[PDB]
Amino acid sequence: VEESNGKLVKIVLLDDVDRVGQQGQTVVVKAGLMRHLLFPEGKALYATPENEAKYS
Amino acid sequence: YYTKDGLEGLLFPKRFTDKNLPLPRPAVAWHPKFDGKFDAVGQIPPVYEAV
Amino acid sequence: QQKNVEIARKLLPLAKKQLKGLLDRQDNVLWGKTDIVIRKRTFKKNDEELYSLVQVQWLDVKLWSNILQERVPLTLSQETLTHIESIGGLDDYLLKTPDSQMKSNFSSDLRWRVVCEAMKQGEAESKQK
Amino acid sequence: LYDGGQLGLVKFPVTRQIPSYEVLYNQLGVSKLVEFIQLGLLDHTKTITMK
Amino acid sequence: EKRTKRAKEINDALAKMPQLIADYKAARKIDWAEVSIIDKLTLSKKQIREKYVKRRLMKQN
Amino acid sequence: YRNKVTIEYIKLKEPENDDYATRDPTNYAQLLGAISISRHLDRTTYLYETFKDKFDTIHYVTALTKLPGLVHYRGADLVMRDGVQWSEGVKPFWQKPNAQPRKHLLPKAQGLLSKLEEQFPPHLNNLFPRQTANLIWAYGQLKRKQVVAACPFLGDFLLSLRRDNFLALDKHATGADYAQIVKGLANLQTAGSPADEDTRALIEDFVDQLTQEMLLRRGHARLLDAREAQSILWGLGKLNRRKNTAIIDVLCDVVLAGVNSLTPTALAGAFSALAKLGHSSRTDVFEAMAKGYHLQTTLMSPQDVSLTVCACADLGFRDDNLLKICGLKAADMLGEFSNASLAWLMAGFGRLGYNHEAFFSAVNKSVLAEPVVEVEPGFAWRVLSAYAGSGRKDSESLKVCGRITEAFLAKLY
Amino acid sequence: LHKAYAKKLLKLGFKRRFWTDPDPQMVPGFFDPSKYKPRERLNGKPNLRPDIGCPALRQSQRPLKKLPR
RNA sequence: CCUAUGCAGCUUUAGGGCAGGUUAUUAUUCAAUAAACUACCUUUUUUCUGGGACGGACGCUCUUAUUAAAGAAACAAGAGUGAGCAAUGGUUUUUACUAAUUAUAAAAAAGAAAAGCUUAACUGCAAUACAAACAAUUAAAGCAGGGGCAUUGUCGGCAAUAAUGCAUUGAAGAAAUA
Ligand SMILES: [K+]
Ligand SMILES: [Mg+2]
Ligand SMILES: [Mg+2]
Ligand SMILES: [Mg+2]
Ligand SMILES: [Mg+2]
Repeated sequence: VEESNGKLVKIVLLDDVDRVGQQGQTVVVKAGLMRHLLFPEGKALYATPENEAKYS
Repeated sequence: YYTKDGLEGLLFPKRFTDKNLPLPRPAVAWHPKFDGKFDAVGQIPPVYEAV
Repeated sequence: QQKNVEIARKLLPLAKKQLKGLLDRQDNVLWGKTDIVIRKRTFKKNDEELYSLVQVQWLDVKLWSNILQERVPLTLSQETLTHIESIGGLDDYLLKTPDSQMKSNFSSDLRWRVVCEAMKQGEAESKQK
Repeated sequence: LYDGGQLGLVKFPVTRQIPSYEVLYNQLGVSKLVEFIQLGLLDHTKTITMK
Repeated sequence: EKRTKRAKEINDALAKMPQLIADYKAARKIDWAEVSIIDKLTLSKKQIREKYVKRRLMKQN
Repeated sequence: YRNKVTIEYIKLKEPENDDYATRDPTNYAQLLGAISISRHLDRTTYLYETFKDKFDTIHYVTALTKLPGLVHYRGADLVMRDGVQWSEGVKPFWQKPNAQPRKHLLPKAQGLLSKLEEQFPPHLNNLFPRQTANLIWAYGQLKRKQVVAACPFLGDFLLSLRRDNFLALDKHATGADYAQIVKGLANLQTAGSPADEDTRALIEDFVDQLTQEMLLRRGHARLLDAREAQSILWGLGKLNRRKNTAIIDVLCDVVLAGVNSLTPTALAGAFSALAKLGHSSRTDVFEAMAKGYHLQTTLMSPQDVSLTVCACADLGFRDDNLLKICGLKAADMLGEFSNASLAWLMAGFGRLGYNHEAFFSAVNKSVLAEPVVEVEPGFAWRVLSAYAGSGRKDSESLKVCGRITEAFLAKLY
Repeated sequence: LHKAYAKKLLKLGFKRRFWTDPDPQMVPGFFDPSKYKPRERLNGKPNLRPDIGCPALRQSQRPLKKLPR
């Protein structure tokens, strides 16, 4: 994700997802997927150090 | 064999004592590329002898 | 700073007009990490130098803001979008950055709106809890 | 210094040899060292240093 | 190490030099046992030398 | 493509933080930033004239607190240090005594401040302890400089803090608030014109109550560092609060713990403050401060030398190493000392009974070199006392004293 | 060199003794790591441009060229 | 009309560039690169000459007139040349031979041809002269080393007089440093 130039982001899952993964799992998903569906719907948060400690 | 700082101490020791500064320290050894150019490492206060 | 001005004065007459047009858009966009890049051309057979400007690719996107519960249209460069995604989104970008770094009227107005709304909701929630 | 267009001075080759670094040293002749001792400006009964 | 290798190569070459010189001289000598021009009694010795020496050298080359 | 081309891309680096220098603010936050980071009075005046109606309580407070920094001292009253750069507690210059502001800045500051004071009164009831402390500190600075003579709102600021047994401080007090309140009040009672009798009584009464109830009884001194504690000690000394010594011991303890962070300009202040208060039993505290001059000798100025010597004589603390440092530094800075200042310094050595060869030798050489000497009665006896007390003998001091007597007799007012 | 040409060079101040200049970095004990520069090859091409070249190699000064615009 | 350290405008399949548009390729949700087409920017386009243009010419040898020392010019005249040879180079022996070259009264202890052996068509230096504005160009006794043919002489290319190109930049073999 470091060299993805913003195309890939680390995602922390708050609720079980059909394909991305389960709650508490840190995964890598396409930037567009998080921007449009997962983030506004409220099912996941960005994998920042604060979010990982609080949720992951 | 003297370095830049060592040569200054040899020539003008008073320039350091008047300011209460320790004298420069001598070198440990010279680069091997200069083998056959020097016989000994100079001491900042030279040791004088009789002739 | 002195070197930046010296380079700018060496730009081609048409490139100077393009540079001014780019700068005048600062108050209308979310400047973010946008930076100015100069193209310099050199040749082997002569001692000639040509200075020209490198354009910025602007992107129109809609980012989600949970505090405002809205998708805010924004004009961004790719670098700015990458930084916002990394830091934690639009809300974290506006709440983790001082007004001095924004360097934009559009950004400053948006940040001021978010800060005031966050305090109101937080104060009410804090009193409740 | 212009010669009319012939430019005869730049018709010669170029040499790039680097001279020895020892051209930066101060040269002292043995005959000059003795003269100072004979006149009495140097003490020959003890070690003589660059100082 | 490089100087040692270079000295070794030159020493080996000089050891083989006497044989190379012998072949050089021999290859340019006329073998009268393979000459039929004398049987023809038509050409001079110089013409015989060119005809057979050239053939031998070209074949060796 | 006969003529090959090489392409280089040059990025124009810019400062990370914007300086609000030319653009006009258009928001609540932008206006606050422009006022805070203003560089000149003309900029602050322009902002007030244009955006007068778009002001709040915070905007008025910020403008007042920054005004003292926009008033600059004369270039003739400042001396530049060699290679010193701005840092934490260190400036690139030292000030001569009683420095004066620039000639053309006083009318601007006075005019700007008058407008601000006119529109402020409605906002007096919406201030917090932090805002009150900053306002008190700013006015004290504005009085030390020749901008104001008194604080119109002093009665209101003190009442706000005093109400409900310092209830506001009990919840919103920090180490900075106590340092600014005490320091500001001291500069409002001593700097410039001495004081008014009613003003002096109110300020001294408030300081005594604040120190005992908050810093001592409630143990708020735990919020103070070495610098803040030192500032409080200076304020108490100027106010001559010698009755209470319990707080002085507490403040001295804080200074002792954080001695390393203090610079020579701060150590000298502690010496003078203790000397004024007469607290001379803390020999251990004096020893720790003396050890701080060993390494920072390059940050000492003539004011620090004079204060240290006089404070030591008054306190009766004689440290040979510290006195040696002051004497050697003073010998080179003789050109900077004034005639009155250099007489006090000489008298200080005499009282301590220390004879410094280099210091007195330099003074004697200078006096003899002067063809016509004119010593004033005000310090004629001081210089004579120093030579007698210091034990300087016939070598050359009798000649210097002889010239001193002749000059004094030449006038005999 | 021919006498006529040599006198002009001396009259202008030519006093070189060696083909190139010595390198102080080569003296033992006087090596400065900060002032390190890899040895470069001397350029043998004279500057013959009549606009910004050597005044001794051109008969008269020529006007400068126009800048791109 | 001719001559300039000339100037300007215009034209094009004279040189270079990409900085607008179109087009091609690639990439992100108004971009980057360019041997293309259009537009634009910048630069170059000798001299001699019975005035200039048109035509012709520009290096290096031989010969003719200006007598029998040398030298000597014209868009004067009559001819060559921008090489060849592994022997047509070096050196010994023999003799019913004494030619040829672009041109030419060279040469008999000399050459040519025939027969034999060879690589001096070398390494490192060189007194003294011819010529000559300078650069370069020409002849050369002699010294050391390793060789060839002779057996104590000659060989540092070719009967002689033409067969050529500074410095810079680039490349190859070897050696010394760092
Ligand atoms: K005519
Ligand atoms: Mg002409
Ligand atoms: Mg010559
Ligand atoms: Mg022989
Ligand atoms: Mg010959």
